[PDB]
Amino acid sequence: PGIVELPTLEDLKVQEVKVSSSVLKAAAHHYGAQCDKPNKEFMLCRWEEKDPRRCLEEGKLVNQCALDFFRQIKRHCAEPFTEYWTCIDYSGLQLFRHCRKQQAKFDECVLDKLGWVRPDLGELSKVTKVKTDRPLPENPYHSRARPEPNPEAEGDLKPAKHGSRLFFWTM
Amino acid sequence: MLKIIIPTTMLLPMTWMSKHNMIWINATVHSLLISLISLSLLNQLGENSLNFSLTFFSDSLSAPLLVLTTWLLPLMLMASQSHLSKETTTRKKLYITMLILLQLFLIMTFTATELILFYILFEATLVPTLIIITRWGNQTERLNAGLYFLFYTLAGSLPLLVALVYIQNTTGSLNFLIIHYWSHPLSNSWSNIFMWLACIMAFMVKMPLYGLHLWLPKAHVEAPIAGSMVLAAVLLKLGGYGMMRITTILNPLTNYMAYPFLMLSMWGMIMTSSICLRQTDLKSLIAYSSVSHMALVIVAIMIQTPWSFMGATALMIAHGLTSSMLFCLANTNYERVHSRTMILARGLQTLLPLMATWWLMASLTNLALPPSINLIGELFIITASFSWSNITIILMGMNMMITALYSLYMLITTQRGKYTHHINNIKASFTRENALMALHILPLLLLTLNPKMILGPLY
Repeated sequence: PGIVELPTLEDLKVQEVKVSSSVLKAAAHHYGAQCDKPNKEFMLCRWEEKDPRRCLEEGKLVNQCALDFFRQIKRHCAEPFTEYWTCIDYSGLQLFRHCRKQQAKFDECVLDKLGWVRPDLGELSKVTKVKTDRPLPENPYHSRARPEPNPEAEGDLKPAKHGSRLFFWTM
Repeated sequence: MLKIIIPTTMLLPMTWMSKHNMIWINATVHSLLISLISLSLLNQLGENSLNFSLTFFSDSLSAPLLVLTTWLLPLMLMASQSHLSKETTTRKKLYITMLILLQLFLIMTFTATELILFYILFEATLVPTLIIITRWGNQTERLNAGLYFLFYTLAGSLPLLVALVYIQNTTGSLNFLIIHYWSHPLSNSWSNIFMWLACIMAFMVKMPLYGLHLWLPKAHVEAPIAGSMVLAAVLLKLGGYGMMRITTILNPLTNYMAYPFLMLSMWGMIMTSSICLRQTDLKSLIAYSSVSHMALVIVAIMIQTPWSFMGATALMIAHGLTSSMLFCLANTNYERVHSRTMILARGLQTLLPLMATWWLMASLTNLALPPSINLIGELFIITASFSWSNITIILMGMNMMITALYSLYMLITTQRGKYTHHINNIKASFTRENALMALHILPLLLLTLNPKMILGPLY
């Protein structure tokens, strides 16, 4: 019994970034490097509040920053990125292994056109510290008041009054 | 009571290690000193029961019965080595051990303070008696005797146990002193009726009441003599003693349900007495006479009158002595004839004049010749019943009449006649049995002289 509150359709009307999974995979490392702040803030909100109905604005801002990143890569390094993501898309598993020359062209293009460097191995998987300004959810699980603990057992022990007190056994 | 318990317990090693010849002498003499020590226990305060400890206490009801058991213990020892002479020393020592364990259990029973402990030892008397009846028995239905006796006792014993534990949960304690001082009136609830039935029927089984009395004509008749006398003399008194203890918390309900059982005894004491008249075996006749006397004691108990209680206690003591003596005499004659039909050997008054006497006052005390304690115990109950209801007297008046008939009938048909010519094994009276009937008879008249001791706690 209650209300399943749901934000109206207007709040979740994001611009809906539209690139295929192969295109996303091609720009994975550079996007993670130069877009880490919105992703990290949004995910910390998601993990702390534990309520996607609450951190929708961070979901907006992450999409805004992703679209800005893709607009920059469109404006500066369109051709190498296009060839690289097409060559990634050809593979069934989308492995970076086969596509290394196009990766080199894309990397040098973004390095000398947008000042970017790909993260080294394992750099993109380190736990980061975010400087979010939202408060800490006091009751993320919405837990009710806990039952009071049972009365604690304490006190000095003396011999049982009149022994066992079990039938004729006096002692 | 450990001045009587500890020596009784330590009596076991003496017999269990005594030599092949000294077991009988040692057991007899040391049991005699035990009886002497228990003779002290006749020291009774005016109204306060002698509370030796928390678990042991005695009053004017338990002490006479305890003295009876302790004085009795040498008597089985003296009556047994005749039919126990041809046995292995270890087997004889165990027979003695069964007797000592029986006496010990009876002492703890009579001196018990909590009703549960009383129940424990009261029923625990079954096992040594069972061994005595079964293994050392000589007749056929001894194996059937043990089954009948055990099952009849237990069928009442277990509901008593349930009632006692329920009382412990409800009242608070099974201690006699508490349940008497903190006694509360009993409501006429049917659950309370069943509780009364559970608390009553075990003792009435061991009373016995008429109808469910079949374990005695099939148990006392078959047991070895020692077992027979320890059964009739004291084990019958267990139910009466327990009832006297338990009617404190069984009022005022008793009267309303006193009607069925009372007359069941009152009428029953007639039939048993009539059954005594048309008997064929001595031991069965004595057993049925015991049933009738114990039924009179039942009536005394359910009247719940002071006079009834005093007459009851006197009748228990006197009947124990008389029944033990009569069984011993029957064993003497039977062993001399190796049969038990009371027609095979008649007219032995001439042959055995002292047996003729012993039978004469055994019958006289059984017939309740005044002023013997038997007669006064009977008459007190008769007066109490007459106060309760007049008509009782005629039934009472019938009883000794029929009793008197058989009380002399066997004496007429076993010694007061002509000897049987073809039998010749009747030898001179071994002074063992004559002395044994002496130790049976003289305490009877001694207590007749001063019946204020066996008069019970109401005196």
